[PDB]
Amino acid sequence: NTIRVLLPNQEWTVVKVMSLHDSLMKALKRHGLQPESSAVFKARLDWNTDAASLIGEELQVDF
Amino acid sequence: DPMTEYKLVVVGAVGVGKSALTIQLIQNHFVDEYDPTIEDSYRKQVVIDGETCLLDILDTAGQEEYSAMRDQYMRTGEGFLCVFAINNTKSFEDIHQYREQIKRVKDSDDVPMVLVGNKCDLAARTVESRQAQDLARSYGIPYIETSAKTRQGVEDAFYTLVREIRQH
Ligand SMILES: Nc1nc2c(ncn2[C@@H]2O[C@H](COP(=O)(O)OP(=O)(O)NP(=O)(O)O)[C@@H](O)[C@H]2O)c(=O)[nH]1
Ligand SMILES: [Mg+2]
Repeated sequence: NTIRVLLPNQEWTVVKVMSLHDSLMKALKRHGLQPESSAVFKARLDWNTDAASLIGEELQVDF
Repeated sequence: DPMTEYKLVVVGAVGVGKSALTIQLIQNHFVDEYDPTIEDSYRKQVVIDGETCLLDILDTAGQEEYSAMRDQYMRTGEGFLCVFAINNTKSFEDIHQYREQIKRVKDSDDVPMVLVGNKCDLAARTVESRQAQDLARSYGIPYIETSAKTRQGVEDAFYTLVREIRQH
């Protein structure tokens, strides 16, 4: 399906479904972000978490 | 306080360069590969003419399977970059559809828009400039030729759209 996520500076991005770092890898570099310096979220989850788990729920990301 | 916010939307076909144009504008590097964008929103603070401007930009998806919610992306933006590839006749013919969808959702014959002929770094263009000129003349909007790889007219295109919004 699809899951939308927010970015800094009132920016955001939507990606489809695996490793949440591998699912959001290309978009993070596209939007300008290294996945080591940042992590998902108002409750943070692990970077190796399955991406298809939080389908339908929207998360945020900060450094 | 002395800063104005411009919400910009980029629409077009699937393989024209809506992302390459936007990515070249923000990070000053051309993406040779092709990862089709679903929906992306970026922001960049620039100085156009005299004032400092904050630009909210929306990279839509050309695919109609994801462009079902195209009414939402259009219902918020205040300016539109309509992009076709000068080596894609179909993308140029599809500009008519987008302008109607824009002129419908906004209910206006005058909307801040700019016609952009992308991929002008290639040869053997299937769409001549004079054709894209006449279409923009019919809509009452300007036409600018760009190349995301060459960075040719990439700034001119976006800044002219902001001026088209600011001069509304
Ligand atoms: N030579 C050349 N190639 C370009 C140019 N702009 C984009 N391309 C190439 O053509 C393709 C277009 O990719 P992209 O930028 O995602 O276009 P898009 O319209 O945003 N695709 P979508 O909206 O479906 O995500 C890519 O393979 C890209 O490398 C350009 O100005 N010149
Ligand atoms: Mg794209």
